Amino acid sequence: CKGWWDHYPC
Amino acid sequence: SIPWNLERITPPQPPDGGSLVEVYLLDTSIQSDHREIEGRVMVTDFENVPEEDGTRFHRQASKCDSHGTHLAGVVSGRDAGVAKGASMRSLRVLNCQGKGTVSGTLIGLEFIRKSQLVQPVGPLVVLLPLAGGYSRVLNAACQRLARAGVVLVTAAGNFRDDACLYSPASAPEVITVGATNAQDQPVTLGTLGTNFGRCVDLFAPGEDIIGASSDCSTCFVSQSGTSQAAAHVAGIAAMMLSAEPELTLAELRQRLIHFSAKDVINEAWFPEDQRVLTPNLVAALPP
Amino acid sequence: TATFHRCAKDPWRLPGTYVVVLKEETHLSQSERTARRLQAQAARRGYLTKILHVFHGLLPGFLVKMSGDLLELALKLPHVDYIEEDSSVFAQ
Repeated sequence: CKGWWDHYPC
Repeated sequence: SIPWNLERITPPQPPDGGSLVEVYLLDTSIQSDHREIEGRVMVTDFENVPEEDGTRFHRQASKCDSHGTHLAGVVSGRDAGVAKGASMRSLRVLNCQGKGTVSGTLIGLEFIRKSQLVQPVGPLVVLLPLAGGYSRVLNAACQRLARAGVVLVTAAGNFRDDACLYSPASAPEVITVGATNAQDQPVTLGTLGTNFGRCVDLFAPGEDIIGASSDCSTCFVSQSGTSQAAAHVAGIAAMMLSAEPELTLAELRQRLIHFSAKDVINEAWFPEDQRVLTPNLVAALPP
Repeated sequence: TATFHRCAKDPWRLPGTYVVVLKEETHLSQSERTARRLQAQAARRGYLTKILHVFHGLLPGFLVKMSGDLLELALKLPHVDYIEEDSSVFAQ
């Protein structure tokens, strides 16, 4: 996973 | 690390999977220049949507594109997609509030068949991440497109109810997909959650799914729903059809069941009489 | 034998627009003629109609904006299989 990111989290 | 859902569909990362298949998406508008899907999604000229509710509605692209952009990413996204080689074509049948009509969806399904007849390519997969009440005409149009050789995948519906009361979920020829979470249990969505019953073919990851966010060209956000689950199955079907392009619809359905993880869902979540009717299958890629 | 159908979820119905579905092998020329015949019969009763789309390729038929008062008349048109009132679909 839950969330929001300004780039690919993984 | 990898998103939980992509690990879940991997038997216990193909870089160009599904390249022989074209996936049509009937949904909201999409942010076609988002880095996750740029070049992989072709925006058709098709648009048939109802007016938004409320006379002071503000049509902001980032909000209008949210649903469709995320689902295009789940299917073919560069970083977080299932079938990274699959081409997509988008049709707009849902407005900025995610609402459409049966008639607009019918005209969209006809546009897909017309496009195919004019310029045929490889096997086609049609993703319908939407639902309305039981519709004789929508089920009929879906049955005719499936009989014409096109593979259709739809969301089971997010009403914690029998999928047979909704369309296109209730069409037998369409692959109908319910949603499961990281614990392989049926997804809860507010006071409702995934649909179930004999009209559901299988389940797939549908909670906290990382995918393209239309807030910015490199942004990602987690979303939940049977739309996300159906997008996983459209991706897996694109991969299976690209590996074995001569598969008929019946054979593809057999492959999806065969490679699914079995008996991992706790049937106690479903109402008592629906436990024997709901297939205990969670989709997965072949090894 | 032609029947009328409308959404069981009453708040999801979209009255005033109907999908007229013709029999399986009905040709596009026959669909267009049937739509024009409906507009003419409706006009004789004082009603306006608008043909929004003529279907061909999967299901023959047409999408018409008209008063539901004309449904008894429309179900008697040549080649009609069934008529369905339009209804909403939602992102899942």
